[PDB]
Amino acid sequence: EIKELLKLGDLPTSGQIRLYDGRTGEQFERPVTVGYMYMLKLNHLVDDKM
Amino acid sequence: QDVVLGLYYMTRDCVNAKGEGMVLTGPKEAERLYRSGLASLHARVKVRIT
Amino acid sequence: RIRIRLKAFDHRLIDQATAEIVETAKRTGAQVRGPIPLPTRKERFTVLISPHVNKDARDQYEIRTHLRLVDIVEPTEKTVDALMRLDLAAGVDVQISLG
Amino acid sequence: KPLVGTGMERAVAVDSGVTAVAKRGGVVQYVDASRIVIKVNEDEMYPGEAGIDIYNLTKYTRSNQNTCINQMPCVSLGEPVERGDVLADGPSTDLGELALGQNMRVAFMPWNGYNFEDSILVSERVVQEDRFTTIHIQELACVSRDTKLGPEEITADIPNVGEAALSKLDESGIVYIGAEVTGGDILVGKVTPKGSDVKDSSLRVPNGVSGTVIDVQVFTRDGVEKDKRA
Amino acid sequence: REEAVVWDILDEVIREHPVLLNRAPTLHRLGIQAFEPVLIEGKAIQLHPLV
Amino acid sequence: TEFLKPRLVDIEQVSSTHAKVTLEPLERGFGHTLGNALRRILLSSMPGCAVTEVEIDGVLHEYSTKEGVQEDILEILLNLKGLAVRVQGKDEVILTLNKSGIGPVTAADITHDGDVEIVKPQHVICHLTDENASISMRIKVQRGRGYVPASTRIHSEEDERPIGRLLVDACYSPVERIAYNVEAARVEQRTDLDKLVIEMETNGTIDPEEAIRRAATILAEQLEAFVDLR
Amino acid sequence: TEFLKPRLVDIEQVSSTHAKVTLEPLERGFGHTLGNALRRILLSSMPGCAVTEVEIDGVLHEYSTKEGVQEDILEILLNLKGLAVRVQGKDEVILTLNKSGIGPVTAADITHDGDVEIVKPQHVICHLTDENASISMRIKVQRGRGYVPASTRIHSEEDERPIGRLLVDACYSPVERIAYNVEAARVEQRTDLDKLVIEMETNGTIDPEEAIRRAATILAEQLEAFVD
Repeated sequence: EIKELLKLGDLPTSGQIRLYDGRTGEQFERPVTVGYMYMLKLNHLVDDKM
Repeated sequence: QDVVLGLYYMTRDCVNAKGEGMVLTGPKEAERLYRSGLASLHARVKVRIT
Repeated sequence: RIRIRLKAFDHRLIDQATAEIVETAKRTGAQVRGPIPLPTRKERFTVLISPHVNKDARDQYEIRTHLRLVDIVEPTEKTVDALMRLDLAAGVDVQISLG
Repeated sequence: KPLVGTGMERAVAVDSGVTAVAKRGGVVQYVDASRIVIKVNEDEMYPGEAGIDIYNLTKYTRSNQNTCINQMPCVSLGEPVERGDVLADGPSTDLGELALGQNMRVAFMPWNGYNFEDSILVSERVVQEDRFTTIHIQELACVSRDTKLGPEEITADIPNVGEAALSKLDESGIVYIGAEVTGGDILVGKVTPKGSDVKDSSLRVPNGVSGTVIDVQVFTRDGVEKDKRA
Repeated sequence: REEAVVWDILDEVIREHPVLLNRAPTLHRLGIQAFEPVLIEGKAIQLHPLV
Repeated sequence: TEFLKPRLVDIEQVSSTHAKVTLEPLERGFGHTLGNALRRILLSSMPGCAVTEVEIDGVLHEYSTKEGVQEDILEILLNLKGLAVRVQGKDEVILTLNKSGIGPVTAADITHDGDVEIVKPQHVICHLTDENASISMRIKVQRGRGYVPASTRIHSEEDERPIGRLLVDACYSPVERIAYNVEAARVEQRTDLDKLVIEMETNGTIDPEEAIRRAATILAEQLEAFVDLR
Repeated sequence: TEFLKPRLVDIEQVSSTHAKVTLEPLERGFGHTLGNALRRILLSSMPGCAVTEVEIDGVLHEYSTKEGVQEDILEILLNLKGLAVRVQGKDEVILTLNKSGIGPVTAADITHDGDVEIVKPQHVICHLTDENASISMRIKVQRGRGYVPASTRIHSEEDERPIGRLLVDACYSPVERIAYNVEAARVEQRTDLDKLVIEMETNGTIDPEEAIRRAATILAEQLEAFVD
């Protein structure tokens, strides 16, 4: 169902897109995984520890 | 951890790539063939090393 | 044609104003006449500086009112209105007059 | 709004009382700057006590972990709501769901060593959009207890220290509210004479922190007033 | 006040002056090692990965 | 030396914001070099105007709330940070927004001057709900590049400004997304030439041929240090 | 809206064919722009001339063996590829070398015309075991740019050359290695800047700063069209 939903959107089925590099402008070999992860900011902030 | 993955992907081989079985006059033009886009990072090749 | 009479005490300020006005004109419309300097009014005043008496004791002040005649030959739709929203720097009395 | 959730976000965000779940259904009047005003449909409405429900939104205030608990209305003006429906989204909620963190485009790859053991390498588009810029609130107390040698005093006429005391305050003392205060500032001039024998106990801002004075509370010793603000 | 001239003073007191970095559960002697500082715009100690 | 030179041959506007541009003809291998260099420069270093200081009347700090509106004041500052302005003559202007009455406050309600152009007439800012409510904010639009934030602009500002002016972060760059493609050129006698199809996505305020010209001048004046001196 | 121009602070000349152009300070994320642009131009676009084809007697393809030599013809092909020659006037010069006697054959042993010269005469070609061995090769030198290898050369050619002609990789561009870093420099307030360190090693026939200046003016004349 993840693959079938990735086929409803026009995305590649493997979940992996070829990505270029912003520094060199040239392709990363062996396509990498891009997606959306729900990332959280925990309350261990660095200018309360320094 | 990252650096051994970078080495294990770098010094390896595959049975066909760009520049299979060509001959190279040194390691400097090995890196020049990798950067220009004429060979692959793992492509078996006779080099002349000192 | 829109005649524009800039009047101010500070000359630099007046100059600045004039330039701004020209800029405003020139982007919207076309053929701005130009910033023509008219004669400056040097309104002189003498006063006795003593509280009581000493008549040869005097200060002579003046107010230099500068004039800047800017004219606009073709009033378009866009140009004339641009001035309504475009207010100039303080201490510069402008006086636009079409025809 | 987590794109990949489990559907239990709704029950947690309702059942923990951080959102303003509607008590009686109906429409809305939406004054809301201060309170959501809900007109009640007649079936859920009592015969006497004609009655329209006025919900209090708790705006920017201190949590127990110095985070910011804040409620924002998620219904417009003149819009039907049902019993049990949510009206104001609390902290970490989005239309009644449960939004702890945020969803971002993530690549899995080594990138030049900057994510070596467990580190994480972040673009500038994350920090330009303020999409993690959290808001912390600090309560700071100042008291002028009568330890010994008379009582302490709340006056701007701060000593030794010059035209670097009387600044983010009024003529009668205490921080004047709002402002871009940082570290080493003065908030509440609170110093005694005989403690050429004056000192500086004036509660200041701690080292390293900035901020905006959002609120000043004062239920002080019956007298705090100058000639008249009280 | 942190004026504009004390940062050159700071780069002239750092230069050849090692510091002892120490991770909090030090078990053997390789858990206290001395480095030379390189100044960081930031608030986090940048630590070389092999170490 | 049998090299050639490229020109901007066809500049198609797919919309007012998203617009491609060709480059023709490029030499062999130069396509990815010029494309990546123009990408890095066109994403880092373009000049665009943005909102810097917002001045609302009858306000204390940005974390308060106001009479008659939907979005809170932090929401208003975020929706103003997204604004897209295009001034022509000056480099620092002050706009005015005044509006009363029930209904949303678009960006098309700002009482424009002559040399400022607001290119998004459907950008929403507020949702005025009370008919007796009013809002009169005075925005200040500077012009720069990169990203300069509120913390660094807390002491950097020299012109001693009065207190009460909310500071909004400055997102100056009007380029948001850029991609280049190296196709095969259709040259009637050469087969070893290529074209560069740069696909920009702007803020609507920047003109793409002007942006490409400025990025080219930036690259040439940076390389003059290599050309002249050694 | 004014940009930081740098000063070229150092040319640490290690050898006559080595350099390290320390360069500071640039805007944040500009060292990679300049370095990558110069690196790609210096790798695959810089003009120059070297040996492309060679016709040798006694051999019929690249895997035969002539007598009198310790090394084989792959080694003579590789040591020929390592030779750096410069042509001034023309662009297609054929050269011929003949060597007999006990001793190695070096680059100074070749027969040269008025337009060509050798930048390293003590660069070895081969060695000779027999005093009766008479080696002979017809060394053709074209002029192109960058790098083209013998694999795609033999894929691109179609005309039937005579038997005994040998293809070699054409190291047209005179640089051998360019690889940079980007370090971090400091102007007294902003620490976000970055300093370029370009390393370069070439063959003969050029001075590394001359190669850098050539690549820079190649890119500037390439971008000379649509500027202000």
